[PDB]
This record gives sequence, structure tokens and C-alpha cells, in this order.
Amino acid sequence: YEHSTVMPNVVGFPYKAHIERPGYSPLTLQMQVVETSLEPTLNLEYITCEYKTVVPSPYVKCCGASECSTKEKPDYQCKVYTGVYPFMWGGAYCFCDSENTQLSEAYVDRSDVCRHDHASAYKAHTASLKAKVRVMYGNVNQTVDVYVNGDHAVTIGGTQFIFGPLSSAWTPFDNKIVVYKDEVFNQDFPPYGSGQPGRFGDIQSRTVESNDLYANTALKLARPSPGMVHVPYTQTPSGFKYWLKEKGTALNTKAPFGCQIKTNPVRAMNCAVGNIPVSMNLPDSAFTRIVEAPTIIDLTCTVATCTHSSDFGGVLTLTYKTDKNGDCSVHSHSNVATLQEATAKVKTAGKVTLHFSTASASPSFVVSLCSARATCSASCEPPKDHIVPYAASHSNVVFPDMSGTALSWVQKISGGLGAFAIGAILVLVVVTCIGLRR
Amino acid sequence: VSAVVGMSLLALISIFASCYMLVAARSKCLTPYALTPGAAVPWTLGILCCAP
Ligand SMILES: *[C@@H]1O[C@H](CO)[C@@H](O[C@@H]2O[C@H](CO)[C@@H](O)[C@H](O)[C@H]2NC(C)=O)[C@H](O)[C@H]1NC(C)=O
Ligand SMILES: *[C@@H]1O[C@H](CO)[C@@H](O)[C@H](O)[C@H]1NC(C)=O
Repeated sequence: YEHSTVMPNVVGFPYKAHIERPGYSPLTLQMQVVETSLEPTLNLEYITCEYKTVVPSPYVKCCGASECSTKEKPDYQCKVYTGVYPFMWGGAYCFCDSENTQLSEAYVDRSDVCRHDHASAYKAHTASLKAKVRVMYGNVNQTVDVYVNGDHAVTIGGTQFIFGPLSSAWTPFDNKIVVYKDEVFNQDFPPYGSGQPGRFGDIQSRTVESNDLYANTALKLARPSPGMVHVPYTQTPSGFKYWLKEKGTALNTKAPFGCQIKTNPVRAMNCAVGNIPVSMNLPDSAFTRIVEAPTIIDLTCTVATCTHSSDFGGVLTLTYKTDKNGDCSVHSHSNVATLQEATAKVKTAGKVTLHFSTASASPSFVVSLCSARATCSASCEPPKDHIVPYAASHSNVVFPDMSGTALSWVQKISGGLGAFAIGAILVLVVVTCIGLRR
Repeated sequence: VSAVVGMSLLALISIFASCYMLVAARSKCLTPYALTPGAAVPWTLGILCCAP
């Protein structure tokens, strides 16, 4: 048998599914989701890490001249200075008073811990979803991992299940993201080769093992002070450290729907949004024939007490008569109230008790015990506790039944007004007719 | 608050319309006797509808 159903995507919310085939007893499936993982497809475009400045010892030439050629190194800066008189601990370095030259050079290269400490940037795309679902029915109770994409068919207990696709295409990650250790940020980044000094992206590299590098840090050289040997250089500090100082607000403390964001791989979990369509192909061995199943006649329902809350604070009693004891399937035909137990223990005594949860002032719903059907209406009282630590265990509905007290008041007020209007229109009609007859 | 105000306006307009239409019906029923020279309305119609 092929059947279809829609399940709300809330972690921990139980779901009841009813299957009815003529000639066989109805079956109820208990389905639940335990964890949902949403992962997008990423394509790395570059990474960034703190840098270092390599400056070799200066070249001092006495009684001569020097001239440095350009090399292919990132931000290589070289210069030659004339008229220098270097000094050391012993004494003067050269006889030549004013015919000395000094060649200075420096460049920038990635730090030795770039491999271990770095921040990568990524571009987002379409995102696939994976979930884990617990299914129980009869003697079968098992959890399976599924790909919610409309493709992954799972065989449990000789039964085929297909899931998805999701009804809403919503992802919390924006087009451009930045990942650092355990944090993700939805901040944009400058393109490759267009970085600016003092900010993010001063040092650029395609990958961690890449031999090429793009650098822009405004390395400037200066003339050495007289009577000393040194190289003076000015440079804007690393942008990576500044960004780490003022990265902003992380996505982990900002994502809507209470999604838990974790890295390696970059993904979000427990995103409560939308609903999943499910389709199942069931074998015939899992059901029960009618003539083995008890026959219920003259089913009447009543409500013991009702207090709408996130708990199961509502109990009702069901009355019946059978021909033999056994096990039956119990279900509720509306989302206004949700039952707790799927299988009912039927016996010759003729009385059973059930629990349920609801969120309406006056709920009315149709209950089914095996093949028999009855109606239940109730009046509930609001709870006294304000804050609870557990999530709600009912569908959010607040609209009262047509037979509730407030709607009854509306009804008789409207009926009285309508009766008055009908009397008035009848009087006007008869008056105008007797007038027109003249 | 929106539901309460809407229901109140609906009830008010209903009762006002019914009353105005009843008054108009009475006026249209009792108009011809005022136009007839002489004569007078019967006391039955003068009791059922307030006749000057
Ligand atoms: C020894 O010192 C003398 C200077 O005291 C050096 O001679 C100079 O050489 C340069 C190179 O052409 C000339 O421009 C200067 O005019 C020279 N100075 C004098 C005073 O002649 C000499 O080169 C030094 N030799 C060594 C081996 O260091
Ligand atoms: C189904 O199996 C799981 C795994 O042990 C267990 O935790 C759960 O209680 C079982 N369900 C029922 C109804 O026994």
C-alpha cells in the first residue's frame, strides 16, 4: 500500500499516522525526528593568516657604490643610501668618510603558524539536508538516517520509506561567509588581489600549501640614523589581528529558529522550519484482518478533566462493549488535540482511559477506537505556571469550537438580531404589498 | 479588541437599520389617511401605530 503524509519539522514532536485499508484493522504509526543537519556546498577561494617581515642584514660598501636589482617577491622594497658613516663596538667601519653606501631591503612572508592558525573564506550555494528519524509500529522500533531530498529510499521491516523534498528553501548562511576555528560570520570580504592594508585580507593565498602569495601592507623604508647600523621600516600592523579584535557578532548567537551552528564540516542543526512530505509502501503481513479483530459497538466518549498546557494535562474516559479482549488502534482525527498512546488495551470490562494535550479553550474532536468512531467535546481551564523548561507538545491552535460558550453567546445574539430583522422585513413586505394592491 | 469593535458596529448598524425600516414602513402605511380631506383613522390602526 502506497500512502502519503505531511510531518511538521520540529525536533522531539511525536507524530501519529493512520492507515486504513478496507477489510483490515486500522494501523497507527509513531514517527519522530531526533536530529536534523543542514549543510551547504562550499568552494574555498582564499584564506588569511598573520604575516612576518623578513629583513636581512644591510650591505655596507666602503669606497664604492651599490645598486640593487628588483626580484620577484611579495612587497619587496629595496633602497640605496649614500653618505653613511657606520659605527661598531670597536671603531669606525671604513676609512672613507663620505663615499660609503648602504643597501637595505625587506619583504613580507606568511608566518610559520599559518598552517595551524588561519581564517578561511567561503561562498555558499544550494544546501542539502540530512535527518535521523525514529519509526515505531507494532513490534518494530528503529531509528534510521535519511537524506531528505526525494531520492533516498529506506527499507525498514520490509517497508519502503521516501522522504522530502522540504517545503521551504531557506538557509541561514548568506552568499559569502568567513570561517575561523569554531566561528562563522556572514561578513563580506574583498576580492582576490584587491586587499587593503590594516584590514581583513592584507595577506592572501589561494590555499594553505600554495607557493604564491599576494601582499599589500605599505612597507616603507627610511634612512638610517647617523653613526649607527640598522634598518628603519614603517608598516601598518597585521589586519588579521585587528579583525580578530573586532570580528563583530558571531552567527552562533544570532541565527534565527534556534539553529545550532557547528563547523568541520560547516553545518547547522535543529532548524525548526517547514514540513516534510513522507510516502510509504507497506507490506500486507504487518496488518491484521477484521475477523481476528474485536468489533466495537455503541462507542460513547466523555471528558474527565482538561487543563491546556505544554504537558499532557488532560484525561478522558471511553466506554464500549466488545466480544473478545485484545489490542486496538486509537487515533484523533483533528490537530486541535494530540493523543499520547497509539495502541489501546481493549477488554471485556468496557472502560478505558486516555491522556491528551490541547491548546484551545473548548476543543471538539473525533476519536477512533479500532473501527468505531465517537465525538468528544470538553471545557478546559488555563494553567497557573508561567515558565516551563520543556517545549510545547501540541499543535498551536486557539480557535474555539462552534459549540463553545463564547461562540454560543455570539450565536444567540446573532440569532435574535436576525429574527428581529426577519420580522421587520416581513412587516415591510406585507405593508408594501397591501399598499400596491390598492 | 478588533473583533469586539467589529461585532459591536455590526450589531449597532443592524438594529439601527431595522428600526429605521420599521418607522418608514409605518409612515408609508399611515400616509394616505393624512391626505384624505375630512375622515379619520380607525382606532385600531391608531392603537397599533401611534396616530396623531
Ligand atoms: C684603503 O684606504 C684608502 C683610503 O684611505 C682607499 O683608497 C680610496 O679608494 C677609493 C676607491 O676608488 C677612492 O675613491 C678614494 O679616493 C681612495 N682614497 C684615497 C685617500 O686615495 C683604498 O681603496 C683602501 N684599500 C682597501 C683594500 O681597503
Ligand atoms: C525504541 O528503542 C529505543 C532504543 O533503545 C528506546 O530508547 C525506546 O524506548 C524504544 N521505544 C519503546 C516504545 O520501547
